[PDB]
Parts: sequence; structure tokens; C-alpha cells
Amino acid sequence: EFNILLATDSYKVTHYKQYPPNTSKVYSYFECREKKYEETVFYGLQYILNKYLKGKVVTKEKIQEAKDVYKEHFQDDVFNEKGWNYILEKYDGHLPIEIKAVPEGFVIPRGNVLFTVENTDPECYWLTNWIETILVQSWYPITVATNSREQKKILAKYLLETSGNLDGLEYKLHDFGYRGVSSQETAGIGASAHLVNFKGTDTVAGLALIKKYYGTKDPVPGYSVPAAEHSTITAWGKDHEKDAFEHIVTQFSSVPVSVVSDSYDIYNACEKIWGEDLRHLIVSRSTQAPLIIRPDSGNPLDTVLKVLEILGKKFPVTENSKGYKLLPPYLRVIQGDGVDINTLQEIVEGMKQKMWSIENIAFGSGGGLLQKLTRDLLNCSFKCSYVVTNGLGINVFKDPVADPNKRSKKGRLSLHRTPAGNFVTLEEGKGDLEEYGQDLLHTVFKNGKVTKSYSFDEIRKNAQLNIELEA
Amino acid sequence: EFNILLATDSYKVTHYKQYPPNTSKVYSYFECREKKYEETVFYGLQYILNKYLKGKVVTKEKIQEAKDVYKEHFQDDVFNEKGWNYILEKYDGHLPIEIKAVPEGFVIPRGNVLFTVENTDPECYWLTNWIETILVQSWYPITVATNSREQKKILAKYLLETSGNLDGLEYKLHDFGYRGVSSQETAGIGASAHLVNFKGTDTVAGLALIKKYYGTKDPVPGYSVPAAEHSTITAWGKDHEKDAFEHIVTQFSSVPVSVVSDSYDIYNACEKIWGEDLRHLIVSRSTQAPLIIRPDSGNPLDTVLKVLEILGKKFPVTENSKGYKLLPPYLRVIQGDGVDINTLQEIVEGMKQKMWSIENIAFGSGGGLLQKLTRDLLNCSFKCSYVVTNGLGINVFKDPVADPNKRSKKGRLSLHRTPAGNFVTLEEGKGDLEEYGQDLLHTVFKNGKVTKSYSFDEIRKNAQLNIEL
Ligand SMILES: O=C(NCc1ccc(S(=O)(=O)C2CCN(C3CCOCC3)CC2)cc1)n1cc2ccncc2c1
Ligand SMILES: O=C(NCc1ccc(S(=O)(=O)C2CCN(C3CCOCC3)CC2)cc1)n1cc2ccncc2c1
Repeated sequence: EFNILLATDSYKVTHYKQYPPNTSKVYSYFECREKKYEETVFYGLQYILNKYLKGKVVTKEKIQEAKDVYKEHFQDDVFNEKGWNYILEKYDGHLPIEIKAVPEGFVIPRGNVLFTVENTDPECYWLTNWIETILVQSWYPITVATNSREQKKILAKYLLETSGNLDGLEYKLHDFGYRGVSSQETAGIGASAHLVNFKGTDTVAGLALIKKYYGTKDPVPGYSVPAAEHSTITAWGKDHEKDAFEHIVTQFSSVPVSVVSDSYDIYNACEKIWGEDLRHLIVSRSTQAPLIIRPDSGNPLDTVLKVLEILGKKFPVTENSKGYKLLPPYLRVIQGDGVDINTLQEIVEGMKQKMWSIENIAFGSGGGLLQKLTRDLLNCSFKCSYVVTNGLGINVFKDPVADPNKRSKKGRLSLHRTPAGNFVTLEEGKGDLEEYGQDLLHTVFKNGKVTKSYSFDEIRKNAQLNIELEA
Repeated sequence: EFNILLATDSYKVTHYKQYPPNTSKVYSYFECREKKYEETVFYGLQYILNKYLKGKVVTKEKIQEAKDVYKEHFQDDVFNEKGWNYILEKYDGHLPIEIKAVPEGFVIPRGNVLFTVENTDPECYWLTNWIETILVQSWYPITVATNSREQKKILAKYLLETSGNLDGLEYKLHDFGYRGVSSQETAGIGASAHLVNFKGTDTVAGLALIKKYYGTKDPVPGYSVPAAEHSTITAWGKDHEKDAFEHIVTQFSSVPVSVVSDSYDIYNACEKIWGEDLRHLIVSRSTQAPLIIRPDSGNPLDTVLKVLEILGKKFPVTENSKGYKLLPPYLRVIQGDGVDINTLQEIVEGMKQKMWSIENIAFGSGGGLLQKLTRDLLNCSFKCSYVVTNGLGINVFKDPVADPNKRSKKGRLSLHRTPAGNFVTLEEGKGDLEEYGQDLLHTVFKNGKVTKSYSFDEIRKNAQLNIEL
């Protein structure tokens, strides 16, 4: 059983005693602070609201559990039992909090308010920042979605340049990250964030999350194809790599199949096994059922180029309408080793320089896609900007002398369209002057209820690339 | 609920069709592959075994659910319903798998077998590697525990050099990482791994995991103290920082209290507010209840040194028996911004050069401790090393031409003590020759039951530093 009273940084347990006496309101906001990721995809808050924040989250038992834990953890009695009992008694354990947020899937420049949080009962001034820790974890799906979308931009540029269209773009970056993330929960969240931009995943945990919390018109949001791993090749024995390849492509003769080909010698596998011994089994396959050769070691760019050169000499290559080389439709490659946003760029650029179409390749990314990311990448941060004490509203902020990048926003915030159609965040309650039209934030949570939500299909639409929008 | 049939990489669903015909056994192993970080702390498997692998993990409903999902996911019917049905009917949904592992807390050099996995029923040859994905996630608590321990070694060396002892070492690196990790589950796992080495955490989720899966003689494995955040200072208004500080230290007058002091001007706060206006509230505090000043911005080394320099001129500093400067016992500092293993080393070395004892300082680390880590750091990896096909055992491995670092081990494996007291992994079933004493791997899981468990106290004992011993 999850217990929201035990789901905060320890020190926050002591904060109710630290605010100015007679504080009735604490108002805080989240942004990806400006400091190259100029825009972020807002995604993942809906998961958190539904799984952790909504409904009766306080019970008599949960209060007692927290009291008992904090008594030992602090070696002292500092826990606000009275405050949590008030919520239990007055609101039947529902949080007296209002959260306003930008729509999920929205692409917003850095340094804008993405969501705000405030207490709706003056007794619960302390509650706004109690939940900072859980809400700040939204950094992760935001950052995965954003970084995934940035790779989609690279892929789109090079696919458009080398082929003249964006066909298959949404299958060009496949999630390999299930084993390489830190937990089952993280796998579901991160995989779901990648699926904002793409349709290919092996991280099955993502499907159930999307189905439960977001929803799609389609049966599933993401897809895969049969494929080998090293164990299904090496199990045949070192001298029988060819027998393994033959068995596998024959088992999957009518659907696409990927076969990892570097167990012993990738160049030999491509040139002699696929290119000669088993060539008859490849050239006979359907366009809907290609063999996808998967190298998995060595320098990613050099290995990709070498594999393409080998296959290009063993199989009939054509030249597409843009003048780039194209493998026959029954044969493709996937590079799924050492892929992150930097190496992805290096590979597609290297392919372009060697006149190979990006149509030839897909990418699998694991740790690079889902794990090698931190809160510091987009500077996702939650800060108090407004309080009411003794009935007087005060605009509050931090502004550290040695780091202007850490300066926080002041006062009540709102998000607006500028006359040129861009976003701007108004501070100090200035949105009230109505010089910039309506606040674009929507109330998504109020007093224990989720009040606005988005389907996964709408989130995908919101997160589209401009170039996809053109077409 | 959680469904083990849906907790694997998609492609593994199709592997049962790909192994050699007449394969009755697939045996696989996990190591932190060799390519600093020369030794790893083995920790976290017990959590995975209990939460996900033990007991009745297959039901009719879970089989049907998986069948439905994979039909849409692959746009094809490739799922091994018959295989999962067999486990359900024959073993009441318990996994016919045996796992042998080195004891948790053990500190083992890179490139050694840490655990092995094999099927116990020939029909379930495909199951060994089905659960690779979930078992490989053990990389995370292993890596957190290892990286946390490496920081403990740095702290230990500098604390010993500058103070002559290791008093308080176990409170010198505090977990600040709750908000900076990717999920609630990750928070609990990562925090528990840090607690293998230290006793200070704000990541409360770690305590419940330890209580549920491991257990301690003490009521809790980790502790904290009251402390401010920027919001509890800034809420008073920019002109009232002093009022905020006064209120907070007075509220927590007889326990340790940490106060973030960089909301507007850290140097002013130390020199004028703490150092003059409120000095009388600081010098009256108990040794058991110090003020801990917390800078939180700027170059971490430069800021730590400047803060110490300021405090050193406003408060009575002593020189310890090693010749290093020491703040009075009612006053300490914690640096909790931008701390990772590299910057930690930079700070303590910089302090030593400026003749400041490491006694003066503690470190808080968040993303650096629990999030800025990947499976590539220790090359945690799971590979098949032995199969039985047509009744014959075959030693198998990968050995990619362009990367010798990715070569895997061959055959049945065992872990042993060398004559010199080090570790060695024997390959090709050579452990059976009994020339290297007893196998250090113990059966921890067999046919759906956890067969050997460790308390958190035992794990801590196993993971102790030599210098502590
Ligand atoms: O091979 C793996 N998974 C299956 C897979 C293979 C290839 C593609 S793809 O991206 O090449 C994909 C092919 C199918 N085509 C189309 C061909 C025409 O028909 C429609 C699909 C789209 C493009 C997508 C999925 N894995 C999962 C891993 C996890 C961790 N480590 C290693 C792993 C290896
Ligand atoms: O202040 C915070 N937590 C409380 C805390 C403060 C100081 C220490 S400490 O490590 O300085 C600790 C002091 C008490 N001493 C005792 C030594 C023996 O004598 C009594 C004091 C040990 C050494 C430990 C815990 N946080 C949590 C955060 C999470 C995310 N971002 C920022 C955060 C700020």
C-alpha cells in the first residue's frame, strides 16, 4: 500500500512549523528552467494525479503508520498528526489542493510555467509543498518525451533529405530500454513517454500504463516484431551460426524478423552467411516481411557503414529519386548498440555522406533513451512564488547571488499566447490585467478529483513535429 | 496487477521458437563485466525475487491477458500459451527456475559470476531468459550501492587524514534524491541501496522497502533531522530572511537543524546574519543540536571554501591534533548541490589543501547518487553460458570480433576463493573438480520459493570497508 504521508522528502515533515505564523496560502509552480533542448513536451502529470493523488489518500491507518515511522526516523516527535487528521475528518481524506496545468503533449519553450499548485483550505498551507517531491518526478516523463522528440526531429530531417518523404518515421527509433532502467515502474513511465513520439517498443510495461491512465482508439499504442537475441544464436554452438540463422528466418518466414548477427563475426555473417549461404532465403521474402540484420558491437557509425557496404555488394541496391542508395525491400538494418541522441546524429550524418538512404535503417535505444537522463537536463524545478500571511498576499522568490540561472518567478502565474502566437508566462498576477488574453493553464486537479484529462491520441497530436503538421 | 507474462522485452516472447530443437536446459549468468569501480556490492536480488518471482505468478487470467496484448502488439499470434499453461497446470503457477547467488552485501571484483539462472523442468528451457529483463534490473541497486560505497571510501580517506578517526563517517553522505529519480519504485530501491553504506536519508521510500524485504534489528535503517527549504525562508519576504532564520532555529532549538542560506546572498547570510545578527542563537546551541548551514548554489568547491572562510572568522575555530581547522561543535555545513562522486572528491581535496577538517562538512547528493547512473557503468549483463541439447551439454558464449570486452563466459560457472583470498570464477564446470574449495553461490530461489534470505544487518556487515574492519 502506497502512503502519501511517507512519500515526501523527510525534511518536509518539519516545514509546517517553519512558515510565517498565520500563513493561509502557499502557491507554487513547476517549470523547466531556462539556462540544447529549447522546448519541452509536457507529459506525465496525469499518471501521477491518478495513481497517487486522487481520492481518499489519507486513512487513520496511514496516519498511524507515518507517525510511527517518523518517530524513529527523526528520533523525536515532529510529525503533523493534527494536520493530516484534519484532512481525514474534514475532506474524507481527499487533498484540498488545486492544480492547474498546460495540456499534456503540449510543446512549450523553456522557462514557462507548466503547472501550479495551491491549497484550497487555509489550514492546509503546508500541503502545497508536501507534495513537491511526488509532483517533481514528472521531470522524468517530460524529459524522456522531450529527448525522444528531439531524436525524431533529427530522424525526420535526414529521412526527408535522403528519401523525400517521412514514411515510416514513427518506427525509426525503437525502445530497447526495459532491462536498462532502474525499476518496473520507471520502465512503464519512460516507455509511455517514448510512445508519445514513436510507435515501436519492446518495453511492454508501457502499454498497460497508457491503457490504464490515458487510453487510445487503437488496441495498443506500440508494436514490435519477432527477433533473435544472442542466446538463441549462440545456443546452437559456435560452428552452427548458419543453422541458427536458417532456423530462425524459416520459423518467421512471413513476418518481419530481426536477427542479431555479431555473435562471432558480424562482417562474416553479413558477407558469407546472409550474403551467400542463406541468400536464397532472404531474396525470396516479402516487402512486408523483411529480414532486419542487427549489428551490436564496434564503433556504431563505422560498423553501420561497413555492414551497408557489405550488403550493398551482395544484394541488389537501387538508387532512389533523391540519389541515395537503397537496399532491396526484403532487407533492412537496425543499430541497437550505443545509440543516444548524439550517436544517432553521427550515424545518420555519416550515412548521408556515404549516400545511403535513412530508409535503410532503424535504431534501437535502451539506456540512452530511458535511463541516461537527469532532472538537470531541462532543469525541472518546483518553487513557491506566492503566499498569503495575515490576509496579505506576498510575491516570493529565490535569487541566489552566485547563480542567476536559479532565480525563480514571482507571484501568481499564468500562461498566455503573445501577439506573434508564442508562449509567455506572466508573473505577479499580471494575467489579471487581461492584456494577454486568457490563461492557457487548465484546472486538472481540485480537492481530490481529477478535473481534466487527455487521451493518448490527443497527447500524440499535441506533440507532433511542425514538419509532420506541414504534411 | 503485475503480470510476469508482460514483464519481459517483447522479442523474448518469440524466443521459444528459436532455440535449437531438443533443448532441455538453458543456463545463464549475471556479471558486472570487466572492461575504477574495480569491485561491486551485490545487492537487490532479494527484492526482485520476493516482489516479482515467487509464488503463484501465473494464472488463467494472466495468460489470457498476455495472449490478448501480444496479438495486437505483434499483429500476429506468436505467444507461447502452451508453455505458460504447462507451468500453471503442473506447478500451480510457480516458476520452475533455480537461481544461485553470491550473498548480498558481498563485495566482488568485476568480471565474476554474481548469480546464475537455469530451468528445472526440460519443458521450460525458454523460461530462463524470459526473466532476463526483470533480473537484469538488479543492475540498479548494485550500481547505487557500489557508487555510494566508492564515495564512502573517499570520505573515509579524507576524514582519517584530517581528523585521525572515522567518527560520523556513516552520516557524511545524505540521500537527497527522492525528487530527482524517475519513479516512486526507483526511489525506494535506490534509497535502500545507499543505506547499505550510510545511515542518512530523506528518501523515506527506502525505509519501507528495507522493512518489508530485508529487515533490521533497529526500528529504522535510516535517519534525518529537521531542515528548512527555500520556500520556508522565502515565504517570509526578501526583507525578512533574518526573521525566518530566527524563527526556524528557535523552533528547533534542541535538535540539529539545517538551514538553507543562499536564497538571496549566501555570503551575507553567513557573515552578517548568522555571523552577527543571530550569532547569539548559534553559540548557545548544544553539541548534540548544531546549526548546519547549507549553501546551495555557485561552484561547489569555491562556495564551500568561502563559507568556511567566512564562518572561521566569525566563530571560534580550533586546530585539531592533525593540524586541521575545526568549527565549534554547534556549527557545521552541508553541501547538497551538484554533488556526485567526482565533485565530492574535488571538494574534500580542496578542503584538505586549505587545512579544513572533513569533520566540518557533510554532503547531500540527489541525482548524482540515485539517478545519474546507467547499466554501462559496471557493465551489468546477463548471458547464456550452457545449454543441453539432445542430452548433451554444450558450453556457449558470444565473442564479437570488433569488441573483446563483450566476450562472455563459457559453460557451467562457480565462484570461489583463491589461495590468496581473492575471488575467481571457474568456467566449463571446472568447479566440479573441487580444486578451489566451496562454491560461494548459494541457491536463493527454486521452483517459486525463496530458499535463502539475508537481513539488512548482514548485508551492511558484508559491505563494510576494509578501513572500517
Ligand atoms: O530486436 C529487438 N526487438 C524487435 C525489433 C526488431 C527490429 C525493429 S525495427 O525497428 O527494425 C522495425 C522492423 C519492422 N519494420 C517494418 C517492416 C515492414 O512491415 C512493417 C514493420 C519497421 C522497423 C523493431 C523491433 N530487440 C529488443 C531489444 C531490447 C534490448 N536489447 C536488445 C534488443 C533487440
Ligand atoms: O536538509 C535536508 N534534509 C535534512 C538533513 C540536513 C542535514 C543533514 S547532515 O547530513 O548534515 C547530518 C546533520 C546531523 N548531524 C549530527 C551529527 C551528530 O551530532 C548531532 C548532529 C549528522 C549529519 C542530514 C539531513 N534536505 C533534504 C533535501 C532533499 C532535496 N533537496 C534538498 C534537501 C535538503
